[PDB]
Amino acid sequence: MKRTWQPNRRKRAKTHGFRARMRTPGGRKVLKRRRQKGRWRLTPAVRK
Amino acid sequence: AVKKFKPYTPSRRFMTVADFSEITKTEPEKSLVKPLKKTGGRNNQGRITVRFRGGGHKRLYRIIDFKRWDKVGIPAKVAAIEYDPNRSARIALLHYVDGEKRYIIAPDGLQVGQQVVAGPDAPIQVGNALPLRFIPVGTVVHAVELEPKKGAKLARAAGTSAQIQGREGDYVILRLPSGELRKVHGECYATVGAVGNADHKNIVLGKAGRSRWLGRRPHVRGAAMNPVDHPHGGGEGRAPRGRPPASPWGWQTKGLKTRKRRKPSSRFIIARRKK
RNA sequence: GAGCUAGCCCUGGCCAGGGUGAAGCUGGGGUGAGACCCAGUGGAGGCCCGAACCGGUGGGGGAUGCAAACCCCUCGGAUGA
RNA sequence: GAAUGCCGGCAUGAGUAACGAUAAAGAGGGUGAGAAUCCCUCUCGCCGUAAGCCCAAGGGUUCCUACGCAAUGGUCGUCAGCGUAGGGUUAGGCGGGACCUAAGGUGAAGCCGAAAGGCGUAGCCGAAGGGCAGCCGGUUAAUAUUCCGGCCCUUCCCGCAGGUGCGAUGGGGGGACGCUCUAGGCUAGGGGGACCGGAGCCAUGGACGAGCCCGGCCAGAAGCGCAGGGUGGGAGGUAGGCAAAUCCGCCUCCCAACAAGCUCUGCGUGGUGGGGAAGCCCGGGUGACAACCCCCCGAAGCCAGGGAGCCAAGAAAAGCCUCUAAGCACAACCUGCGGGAACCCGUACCGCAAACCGACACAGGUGGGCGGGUGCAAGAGCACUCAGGCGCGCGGGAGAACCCUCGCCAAGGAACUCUGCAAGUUGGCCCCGUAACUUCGGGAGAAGGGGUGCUCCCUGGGGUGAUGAGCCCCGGGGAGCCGCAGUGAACAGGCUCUGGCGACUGUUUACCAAAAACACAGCUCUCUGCGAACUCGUAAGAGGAGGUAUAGGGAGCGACGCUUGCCCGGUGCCGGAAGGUCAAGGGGAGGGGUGCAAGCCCCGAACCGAAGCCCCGGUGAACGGCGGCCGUAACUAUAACGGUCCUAAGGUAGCGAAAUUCCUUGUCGGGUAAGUUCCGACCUGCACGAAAAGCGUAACGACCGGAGCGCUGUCUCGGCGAGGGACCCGGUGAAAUUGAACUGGCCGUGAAGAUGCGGCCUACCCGUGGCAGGACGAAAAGACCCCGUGGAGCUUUACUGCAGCC
RNA sequence: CGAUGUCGGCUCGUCGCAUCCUGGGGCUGAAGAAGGUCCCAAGGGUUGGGCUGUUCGCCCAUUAAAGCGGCACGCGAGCUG
RNA sequence: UGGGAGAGGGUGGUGGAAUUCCCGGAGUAGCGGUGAAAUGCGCAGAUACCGGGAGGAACGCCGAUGGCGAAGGCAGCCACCUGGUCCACCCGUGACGCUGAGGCGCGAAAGCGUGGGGAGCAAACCGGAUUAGAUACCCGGGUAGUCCACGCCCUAAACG
RNA sequence: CCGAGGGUAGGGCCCGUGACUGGGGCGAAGUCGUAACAAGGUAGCUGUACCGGAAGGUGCGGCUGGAU
Ligand SMILES: N[C@H](Cc1c[nH]cn1)C(=O)N[C@H](CO)[C@H](O)c1ccc([N+](=O)[O-])cc1
Ligand SMILES: [K+]
Ligand SMILES: [Mg+2]
Ligand SMILES: [Mg+2]
Ligand SMILES: [Mg+2]
Ligand SMILES: [Mg+2]
Ligand SMILES: [Mg+2]
Ligand SMILES: [Mg+2]
Ligand SMILES: [Mg+2]
Ligand SMILES: [Mg+2]
Ligand SMILES: [Mg+2]
Ligand SMILES: [Mg+2]
Ligand SMILES: [Mg+2]
Ligand SMILES: [Mg+2]
Ligand SMILES: [Mg+2]
Ligand SMILES: [Mg+2]
Ligand SMILES: [Mg+2]
Ligand SMILES: [Mg+2]
Ligand SMILES: [Mg+2]
Ligand SMILES: [Mg+2]
Ligand SMILES: [Mg+2]
Ligand SMILES: [Mg+2]
Ligand SMILES: [Mg+2]
Ligand SMILES: [Mg+2]
Ligand SMILES: [Mg+2]
Ligand SMILES: [Mg+2]
Ligand SMILES: [Mg+2]
Ligand SMILES: [Mg+2]
Ligand SMILES: [Mg+2]
Ligand SMILES: [Mg+2]
Ligand SMILES: [Mg+2]
Ligand SMILES: [Mg+2]
Ligand SMILES: [Mg+2]
Ligand SMILES: [Mg+2]
Ligand SMILES: [Mg+2]
Ligand SMILES: [Mg+2]
Ligand SMILES: [Mg+2]
Ligand SMILES: [Mg+2]
Ligand SMILES: [Mg+2]
Ligand SMILES: [Mg+2]
Ligand SMILES: [Mg+2]
Ligand SMILES: [Mg+2]
Ligand SMILES: [Mg+2]
Ligand SMILES: [Mg+2]
Ligand SMILES: [Mg+2]
Ligand SMILES: [Mg+2]
Ligand SMILES: [Mg+2]
Ligand SMILES: [Mg+2]
Ligand SMILES: [Mg+2]
Ligand SMILES: [Mg+2]
Ligand SMILES: [Mg+2]
Ligand SMILES: [Mg+2]
Ligand SMILES: [Mg+2]
Ligand SMILES: [Mg+2]
Ligand SMILES: [Mg+2]
Ligand SMILES: [Mg+2]
Ligand SMILES: [Mg+2]
Ligand SMILES: [Mg+2]
Ligand SMILES: [Mg+2]
Ligand SMILES: [Mg+2]
Ligand SMILES: [Mg+2]
Ligand SMILES: [Mg+2]
Ligand SMILES: [Mg+2]
Ligand SMILES: [Mg+2]
Ligand SMILES: [Mg+2]
Ligand SMILES: [Mg+2]
Ligand SMILES: [Mg+2]
Ligand SMILES: [Mg+2]
Ligand SMILES: [Mg+2]
Ligand SMILES: [Mg+2]
Ligand SMILES: [Mg+2]
Ligand SMILES: [Mg+2]
Ligand SMILES: [Mg+2]
Ligand SMILES: [Mg+2]
Ligand SMILES: [Mg+2]
Ligand SMILES: [Mg+2]
Ligand SMILES: [Mg+2]
Ligand SMILES: [Mg+2]
Ligand SMILES: [Mg+2]
Ligand SMILES: [Mg+2]
Ligand SMILES: [Mg+2]
Ligand SMILES: [Mg+2]
Ligand SMILES: [Mg+2]
Ligand SMILES: [Mg+2]
Ligand SMILES: [Mg+2]
Ligand SMILES: [Mg+2]
Ligand SMILES: [Mg+2]
Ligand SMILES: [Mg+2]
Ligand SMILES: [Mg+2]
Ligand SMILES: [Mg+2]
Ligand SMILES: [Mg+2]
Ligand SMILES: [Mg+2]
Ligand SMILES: [Mg+2]
Ligand SMILES: [Mg+2]
Ligand SMILES: [Mg+2]
Ligand SMILES: [Mg+2]
Ligand SMILES: [Mg+2]
Ligand SMILES: [Mg+2]
Ligand SMILES: [Mg+2]
Ligand SMILES: [Mg+2]
Ligand SMILES: [Mg+2]
Ligand SMILES: [Mg+2]
Ligand SMILES: [Mg+2]
Ligand SMILES: [Mg+2]
Ligand SMILES: [Mg+2]
Ligand SMILES: [Mg+2]
Ligand SMILES: [Mg+2]
Ligand SMILES: [Mg+2]
Ligand SMILES: [Mg+2]
Ligand SMILES: [Mg+2]
Ligand SMILES: [Mg+2]
Ligand SMILES: [Mg+2]
Ligand SMILES: [Mg+2]
Ligand SMILES: [Mg+2]
Ligand SMILES: [Mg+2]
Ligand SMILES: [Mg+2]
Ligand SMILES: [Mg+2]
Ligand SMILES: [Mg+2]
Ligand SMILES: [Mg+2]
Ligand SMILES: [Mg+2]
Ligand SMILES: [Mg+2]
Ligand SMILES: [Mg+2]
Ligand SMILES: [Mg+2]
Ligand SMILES: [Mg+2]
Ligand SMILES: [Mg+2]
Ligand SMILES: [Mg+2]
Ligand SMILES: [Mg+2]
Ligand SMILES: [Mg+2]
Ligand SMILES: [Mg+2]
Ligand SMILES: [Mg+2]
Ligand SMILES: [Mg+2]
Ligand SMILES: [Mg+2]
Ligand SMILES: [Mg+2]
Ligand SMILES: [Mg+2]
Ligand SMILES: [Mg+2]
Ligand SMILES: [Mg+2]
Ligand SMILES: [Mg+2]
Ligand SMILES: [Mg+2]
Ligand SMILES: [Mg+2]
Ligand SMILES: [Mg+2]
Ligand SMILES: [Mg+2]
Ligand SMILES: [Mg+2]
Ligand SMILES: [Mg+2]
Ligand SMILES: [Mg+2]
Ligand SMILES: [Mg+2]
Ligand SMILES: [Mg+2]
Ligand SMILES: [Mg+2]
Ligand SMILES: [Mg+2]
Ligand SMILES: [Mg+2]
Ligand SMILES: [Mg+2]
Ligand SMILES: [Mg+2]
Ligand SMILES: [Mg+2]
Ligand SMILES: [Mg+2]
Ligand SMILES: [Mg+2]
Ligand SMILES: [Mg+2]
Ligand SMILES: [Mg+2]
Ligand SMILES: [Mg+2]
Ligand SMILES: [Mg+2]
Ligand SMILES: [Mg+2]
Ligand SMILES: [Mg+2]
Ligand SMILES: [Mg+2]
Ligand SMILES: [Mg+2]
Ligand SMILES: [Mg+2]
Ligand SMILES: [Mg+2]
Ligand SMILES: [Mg+2]
Ligand SMILES: [Mg+2]
Ligand SMILES: [Mg+2]
Ligand SMILES: [Mg+2]
Ligand SMILES: [Mg+2]
Ligand SMILES: [Mg+2]
Ligand SMILES: [Mg+2]
Ligand SMILES: [Mg+2]
Ligand SMILES: [Mg+2]
Ligand SMILES: [Mg+2]
Ligand SMILES: [Mg+2]
Ligand SMILES: [Mg+2]
Ligand SMILES: [Mg+2]
Ligand SMILES: [Mg+2]
Ligand SMILES: [Mg+2]
Ligand SMILES: [Mg+2]
Ligand SMILES: [Mg+2]
Ligand SMILES: [Mg+2]
Ligand SMILES: [Mg+2]
Ligand SMILES: [Mg+2]
Ligand SMILES: [Mg+2]
Ligand SMILES: [Mg+2]
Ligand SMILES: [Mg+2]
Ligand SMILES: [Mg+2]
Ligand SMILES: [Mg+2]
Ligand SMILES: [Mg+2]
Ligand SMILES: [Mg+2]
Ligand SMILES: [Mg+2]
Ligand SMILES: [Mg+2]
Ligand SMILES: [Mg+2]
Ligand SMILES: [Mg+2]
Ligand SMILES: [Mg+2]
Ligand SMILES: [Mg+2]
Ligand SMILES: [Mg+2]
Ligand SMILES: [Mg+2]
Ligand SMILES: [Mg+2]
Ligand SMILES: [Mg+2]
Ligand SMILES: [Mg+2]
Ligand SMILES: [Mg+2]
Ligand SMILES: [Mg+2]
Ligand SMILES: [Mg+2]
Ligand SMILES: [Mg+2]
Ligand SMILES: [Mg+2]
Ligand SMILES: [Mg+2]
Ligand SMILES: [Mg+2]
Ligand SMILES: [Mg+2]
Ligand SMILES: [Mg+2]
Ligand SMILES: [Mg+2]
Ligand SMILES: [Mg+2]
Ligand SMILES: [Mg+2]
Ligand SMILES: [Mg+2]
Ligand SMILES: [Mg+2]
Ligand SMILES: [Mg+2]
Ligand SMILES: [Mg+2]
Ligand SMILES: [Mg+2]
Ligand SMILES: [Mg+2]
Ligand SMILES: [Mg+2]
Ligand SMILES: [Mg+2]
Ligand SMILES: [Mg+2]
Ligand SMILES: [Mg+2]
Ligand SMILES: [Mg+2]
Ligand SMILES: [Mg+2]
Ligand SMILES: [Mg+2]
Ligand SMILES: [Mg+2]
Ligand SMILES: [Mg+2]
Ligand SMILES: [Mg+2]
Ligand SMILES: [Mg+2]
Ligand SMILES: [Mg+2]
Ligand SMILES: [Mg+2]
Ligand SMILES: [Mg+2]
Ligand SMILES: [Mg+2]
Ligand SMILES: [Mg+2]
Ligand SMILES: [Mg+2]
Ligand SMILES: [Mg+2]
Ligand SMILES: [Mg+2]
Ligand SMILES: [Mg+2]
Ligand SMILES: [Mg+2]
Ligand SMILES: [Mg+2]
Ligand SMILES: [Mg+2]
Ligand SMILES: [Mg+2]
Ligand SMILES: [Mg+2]
Ligand SMILES: [Mg+2]
Ligand SMILES: [Mg+2]
Ligand SMILES: [Mg+2]
Ligand SMILES: [Mg+2]
Ligand SMILES: [Mg+2]
Ligand SMILES: [Mg+2]
Ligand SMILES: [Mg+2]
Ligand SMILES: [Mg+2]
Ligand SMILES: [Mg+2]
Ligand SMILES: [Mg+2]
Ligand SMILES: [Mg+2]
Ligand SMILES: [Mg+2]
Ligand SMILES: [Mg+2]
């Protein structure tokens, strides 16, 4: 049957993307934390 | 004269439709329609604030002239009478000798080809608009302004009207469609006659589908819900109300007056509604 | 977190084929004029049968599955909320 | 040494289950160390509204070629979507951007919020909608509307010629729209041809034939033709389209009008450029100088912004045309022609799937287009089949039980069972015919029956032609032929009588409930006069509604018919300028602390002082309520009638052993040989009853009862047969579980149900196929039940706060 | 209570005997036939239907008879539900 | 042809008296009602009086032993549309007539449907009396209805 | 071919009968009240509507077949 992951590149960038995170207090704290932890990718990788 | 159907379906047995007799034009004036942003009952926060809305037919909003003192003394020919999906009344397209065109809501008795005019000097005939002070006490009247220059607010639905009952100073006393007796300022404009399409209220929707066409989604009784949802919720089997009948939000919905007590307009309402 | 799900908003798309035959219209009959009756025309409908499509009624299977809800046979809707 | 401990390693179950659709395989030839599994050929089977082909998501090199086989592949592997390497994606016209707006998002101005932030007209962003210029063929191992070939086209710059009051983010027109139905003419696609082109074939009894088999087109500027779309022309007036206007709007006048005219699209033709089968021979060559024509069918596509009808009344903005403003009028724009200029990103491959979502090469899920032929009334249904693609990545044998899916069965025919559950039966089309009841629609496919193939003969109307032949479509009458059987295969209702509940179509517990539940049109009460009520938000702002009482909110009830009684004492709501109670505040009789003092400071009575409660009244489709005792009538029984207690008042009409009835299988009647169910009655209704509506009601229902006819492996009662497993051999190889085990019966005993203790009995050692009685078998730290001064959801006249309102 | 699945049916039995039948007896208010009651006896047998989930029970038609109990109210790693 | 009388009918306008309710003023101890009473209303200011307003229904005097209509029935006033009827002239037609099974139309009140309207009245209903009782008669309340539109119902001591 | 009739299926009319139920006629020796006939103690009757143990009452409109 229809499962829960239905990938959609535009939906991905517009929801979790860098510019979405930076718009918002919570989103900037996400990037701070990812950077502080040393994450290699601050944001999901999506192709455009 | 409402139109009836033979019972060739279960729903056609009761369904009735307007007869659209007075209608003479089946196309809106292009310069006078604009897109009507459907809301679904949802406010600017995205939240339902009026339950059970949405999903009805697409509509263009026709710009209606609710001032009319906009063009004192400039007469106009009643060019057409059109259907309007945004109100119960029909609308009349006016061609002004000015060259300008606009709509008013169609009074009862308006005739395509007759002329109308607004102003302190206009004849007391159907379709004309005047400040309230120059209309004879006793005439029925519609599309009444509440305060001067603020637009027509009263008696706008199909078959409605107000009646001038007397004068008192700068003000004149109206009986609103609700039977309320109210002072309205005498410089407020109004339009002699009653609103047309009186047979509107005799329409039988007929089936659940017709409500849906109108944007009315199904309405769910409190008694059909659970206690998280509604005061009338829960109970084993059916249940009587078990408490004073209440809204989804807990206030009582039989009798409880809701008009604000210290409201300034109270000084101008002579007698609360009948019935 | 509404890429699942629920509702709404905007903008597009889909619904083989067959059946029933409302109003109206024309003709005739009728009448003082009508109502109305008959034929033909007409093509209405949360109309009928039935694929796509949407479902999930009863039974059987499956049960460390092909599958963390599937399969077969049956069955509901299919111009409409 | 234990924590159902943690991490790791390794056992057991066990050579066991399984190896993922039952569409299917066989042989020959090659390659190689090795072959059921790779390549090639022949034969067989499967899909063919796909299991074929195109596109969009998503995936991201999986594409092509060489060389490989450790691992991945459920086996094998020489093969591969795997390892290594190299190659491969070419655009002014295709898609997106350098264009437009939609919801929404953002947001100059502005508004609001402790901060963070929330809003917000314009503007901007935002597409699968608008707009916009490329078709056919050829070429590579791999790209092609991109390269090449042919024939076309768009925009920008510059120039020339002609023309014009040129000029815009401003005005206007236009863009610009629904659903159902549908005309005319075409095209796509298809069928046929005695005609045209073609390698060839004559079998096995016949056929050298009007024989078989194959093919008989595609693109194309201008011009022309056919068919459609769009559009009235001129003058005068002008106060409206936030400036101006010659434009548009409005008024009047004049020729014109279902015409033509002008304009645009489709289709055809069209210079020219292409393609071109079978068979044959090793993708290619040949066929071939290929032919390239006639007839029929014919779209849901095109002309198109076509037409009619209906109500639920059907985006925007730019491109484009026109108007004028500053400006500028040696400019600028328009038209034609010429030369130059024309950027960025995508393009491989998979794409109903082994490359996407599902941990898997997973029987599941995934939007758009094309989807041939014949037959069956039609069709995208069904069967078969084209092109095209496949045989589903373990095989070989065997022919037990048992399982699954399937076929048939004597006599009986529901006797099965909770229930005809399941499976039979019925089954399409044409004709005949068809009941109660009914809201006159229906019920209705009611029920029931007859017809159905093929051949010859005669004949009726239509479409295309021409009015005829030819073709194609709809029929009618007669005479015959064969079989068990003619919708001969496949797809395709069993029916009736009678109750309950719900009017109806709909909706729901994604994954145990589809219903009688929810919704529903309709009915009533109630709130709301508009800066509405109400909802969300601290606010601003929004919804409501660009609505205005024939409207909007809330609540109950639930089509329709006939109806909906009595009680307002309590509660709620509504009304009530009197009274009673009432907080802060006002007031300040009087009293107190201190000071030598003027003074400073504290307490404080009467009296005034809201809402709310108290008090008076109204109100039931507001919360709700709607009795008991004794007596009495020519026999008995009963009680119309009387008395009496109590109440706010004592249940009306209708209905009743009911979705309600305890006693209970009440009693009686019906149906049955037999009826705890069913239906019809009665009424001592444990414990119906009138909008948590009462009693009915045609039609409807995958709802839940009862009965009958038809027909059956449901059963008496079982038998045989088929295939997929089970079994045997080769290959690969799990699982929960497991204190260790050398693990028998009885009668006893034992923490009360013992392989393990006692006594006796029985018993050589070890497996395989089978069955499930035990190992208080496995699984899950019992959901029941209790306990914990454990938790959480929900309620209220529990307590105490808060929002909100007064 | 770190689980011992609960009514009824189906299937499959097996045991007890306080015996329903069949076999053997004594007593009788046993003439015969038929029955009553007690003793012995567990070898075999002990029907098909209607109603209801029913066990039970009632009823129909038969019968030599239409027995009653135990086996975790025998039996859900055997089925039903 | 020429005239007459009339609540004949239909539509629309419109005038005054009275009842009820509401606002203002003035006023106070009751009012109302009956056979007599009581319920009811009234110091929360009633009744009686004056001023203003709303709204519905019915039209006093004329009015009659009257008029008109086929019957049911029809009554302020005005206008329009329209029926029947009588009279005088004796002009025209030339038996064109009478009746009427079926048919069709009209048909008081009550009643029904849909929607308005609602003052007064008033079934049902509630209360007070009366009474042996009083599901009545009398009194105080009160919903349908009585009124308008449209469509039904088709009855009567529809009687002379 | 037609055909007595037989069989299958569905309709129409008629008669007999049925748990139970509706009122009616008669009986008369009962119980309740007294609706009508007098102004019958509320004049009567009336079509209709709503109500009540019962005769009946009330409403609306009608008739006199109404006493004073
Ligand atoms: N039926 C469950 C057994 C079960 C369910 N799942 C796993 N075991 C049950 O109640 N079991 C318990 C034993 O664990 C017990 O035998 C029991 C069985 C039945 C009853 N009862 O009153 O019908 C009570 C008790
Ligand atoms: K336990
Ligand atoms: Mg999706
Ligand atoms: Mg992904
Ligand atoms: Mg995307
Ligand atoms: Mg996208
Ligand atoms: Mg998205
Ligand atoms: Mg973003
Ligand atoms: Mg910061
Ligand atoms: Mg990581
Ligand atoms: Mg790094
Ligand atoms: Mg992140
Ligand atoms: Mg009309
Ligand atoms: Mg109708
Ligand atoms: Mg109709
Ligand atoms: Mg009709
Ligand atoms: Mg119908
Ligand atoms: Mg119906
Ligand atoms: Mg409408
Ligand atoms: Mg209509
Ligand atoms: Mg109209
Ligand atoms: Mg339109
Ligand atoms: Mg516009
Ligand atoms: Mg709008
Ligand atoms: Mg809006
Ligand atoms: Mg917004
Ligand atoms: Mg937001
Ligand atoms: Mg809503
Ligand atoms: Mg309208
Ligand atoms: Mg209307
Ligand atoms: Mg309605
Ligand atoms: Mg609508
Ligand atoms: Mg509802
Ligand atoms: Mg519920
Ligand atoms: Mg919630
Ligand atoms: Mg709560
Ligand atoms: Mg609550
Ligand atoms: Mg409740
Ligand atoms: Mg409940
Ligand atoms: Mg209950
Ligand atoms: Mg419930
Ligand atoms: Mg409930
Ligand atoms: Mg319910
Ligand atoms: Mg309750
Ligand atoms: Mg409130
Ligand atoms: Mg105001
Ligand atoms: Mg759209
Ligand atoms: Mg469809
Ligand atoms: Mg027809
Ligand atoms: Mg028509
Ligand atoms: Mg149709
Ligand atoms: Mg249909
Ligand atoms: Mg349908
Ligand atoms: Mg249908
Ligand atoms: Mg769906
Ligand atoms: Mg299923
Ligand atoms: Mg089945
Ligand atoms: Mg089966
Ligand atoms: Mg499962
Ligand atoms: Mg399936
Ligand atoms: Mg299936
Ligand atoms: Mg269907
Ligand atoms: Mg269809
Ligand atoms: Mg439908
Ligand atoms: Mg230890
Ligand atoms: Mg363990
Ligand atoms: Mg463990
Ligand atoms: Mg461990
Ligand atoms: Mg561990
Ligand atoms: Mg070991
Ligand atoms: Mg192992
Ligand atoms: Mg084993
Ligand atoms: Mg497996
Ligand atoms: Mg199969
Ligand atoms: Mg091999
Ligand atoms: Mg091969
Ligand atoms: Mg095909
Ligand atoms: Mg991937
Ligand atoms: Mg490639
Ligand atoms: Mg590769
Ligand atoms: Mg390998
Ligand atoms: Mg290998
Ligand atoms: Mg290697
Ligand atoms: Mg492997
Ligand atoms: Mg695998
Ligand atoms: Mg591979
Ligand atoms: Mg290479
Ligand atoms: Mg190019
Ligand atoms: Mg550029
Ligand atoms: Mg833009
Ligand atoms: Mg913002
Ligand atoms: Mg776009
Ligand atoms: Mg383009
Ligand atoms: Mg081209
Ligand atoms: Mg290439
Ligand atoms: Mg110009
Ligand atoms: Mg412009
Ligand atoms: Mg528009
Ligand atoms: Mg559009
Ligand atoms: Mg539609
Ligand atoms: Mg073509
Ligand atoms: Mg064809
Ligand atoms: Mg030969
Ligand atoms: Mg051509
Ligand atoms: Mg043509
Ligand atoms: Mg002008
Ligand atoms: Mg060739
Ligand atoms: Mg050649
Ligand atoms: Mg040649
Ligand atoms: Mg179609
Ligand atoms: Mg816009
Ligand atoms: Mg200038
Ligand atoms: Mg020009
Ligand atoms: Mg650039
Ligand atoms: Mg690029
Ligand atoms: Mg490419
Ligand atoms: Mg593939
Ligand atoms: Mg699929
Ligand atoms: Mg597809
Ligand atoms: Mg994969
Ligand atoms: Mg999975
Ligand atoms: Mg595979
Ligand atoms: Mg798959
Ligand atoms: Mg094709
Ligand atoms: Mg067929
Ligand atoms: Mg067919
Ligand atoms: Mg099918
Ligand atoms: Mg295979
Ligand atoms: Mg396989
Ligand atoms: Mg074997
Ligand atoms: Mg048999
Ligand atoms: Mg039978
Ligand atoms: Mg039989
Ligand atoms: Mg049954
Ligand atoms: Mg069958
Ligand atoms: Mg069939
Ligand atoms: Mg019948
Ligand atoms: Mg009928
Ligand atoms: Mg039939
Ligand atoms: Mg039937
Ligand atoms: Mg044959
Ligand atoms: Mg088949
Ligand atoms: Mg069928
Ligand atoms: Mg029936
Ligand atoms: Mg019912
Ligand atoms: Mg239901
Ligand atoms: Mg239903
Ligand atoms: Mg009903
Ligand atoms: Mg329904
Ligand atoms: Mg439907
Ligand atoms: Mg469920
Ligand atoms: Mg569930
Ligand atoms: Mg789920
Ligand atoms: Mg669930
Ligand atoms: Mg779940
Ligand atoms: Mg299920
Ligand atoms: Mg369910
Ligand atoms: Mg259902
Ligand atoms: Mg419901
Ligand atoms: Mg109703
Ligand atoms: Mg709030
Ligand atoms: Mg706002
Ligand atoms: Mg608003
Ligand atoms: Mg708005
Ligand atoms: Mg509104
Ligand atoms: Mg409901
Ligand atoms: Mg009562
Ligand atoms: Mg009360
Ligand atoms: Mg009360
Ligand atoms: Mg009270
Ligand atoms: Mg209470
Ligand atoms: Mg006070
Ligand atoms: Mg003092
Ligand atoms: Mg109470
Ligand atoms: Mg209640
Ligand atoms: Mg009771
Ligand atoms: Mg009973
Ligand atoms: Mg009942
Ligand atoms: Mg009960
Ligand atoms: Mg009990
Ligand atoms: Mg009972
Ligand atoms: Mg019982
Ligand atoms: Mg019985
Ligand atoms: Mg019994
Ligand atoms: Mg039963
Ligand atoms: Mg039952
Ligand atoms: Mg009884
Ligand atoms: Mg009892
Ligand atoms: Mg309720
Ligand atoms: Mg109920
Ligand atoms: Mg009826
Ligand atoms: Mg029914
Ligand atoms: Mg349904
Ligand atoms: Mg159902
Ligand atoms: Mg069998
Ligand atoms: Mg066989
Ligand atoms: Mg077999
Ligand atoms: Mg086999
Ligand atoms: Mg076999
Ligand atoms: Mg012991
Ligand atoms: Mg033992
Ligand atoms: Mg030992
Ligand atoms: Mg020992
Ligand atoms: Mg021992
Ligand atoms: Mg032994
Ligand atoms: Mg065992
Ligand atoms: Mg086993
Ligand atoms: Mg053991
Ligand atoms: Mg066990
Ligand atoms: Mg056990
Ligand atoms: Mg478990
Ligand atoms: Mg547990
Ligand atoms: Mg635990
Ligand atoms: Mg525990
Ligand atoms: Mg526990
Ligand atoms: Mg649970
Ligand atoms: Mg316990
Ligand atoms: Mg405690
Ligand atoms: Mg404790
Ligand atoms: Mg708690
Ligand atoms: Mg355990
Ligand atoms: Mg003897
Ligand atoms: Mg003895
Ligand atoms: Mg024995
Ligand atoms: Mg024995
Ligand atoms: Mg025995
Ligand atoms: Mg039994
Ligand atoms: Mg029993
Ligand atoms: Mg015998
Ligand atoms: Mg036992
Ligand atoms: Mg046990
Ligand atoms: Mg026991
Ligand atoms: Mg027991
Ligand atoms: Mg037992
Ligand atoms: Mg047991
Ligand atoms: Mg058991
Ligand atoms: Mg079980
Ligand atoms: Mg059991
Ligand atoms: Mg077992
Ligand atoms: Mg077990
Ligand atoms: Mg008089
Ligand atoms: Mg007279
Ligand atoms: Mg003469
Ligand atoms: Mg003569
Ligand atoms: Mg009448
Ligand atoms: Mg009446
Ligand atoms: Mg009143
Ligand atoms: Mg008494
Ligand atoms: Mg009534
Ligand atoms: Mg009424
Ligand atoms: Mg008389
Ligand atoms: Mg015979
Ligand atoms: Mg009397
Ligand atoms: Mg008397
Ligand atoms: Mg009397
Ligand atoms: Mg009584
Ligand atoms: Mg009375
Ligand atoms: Mg009379």
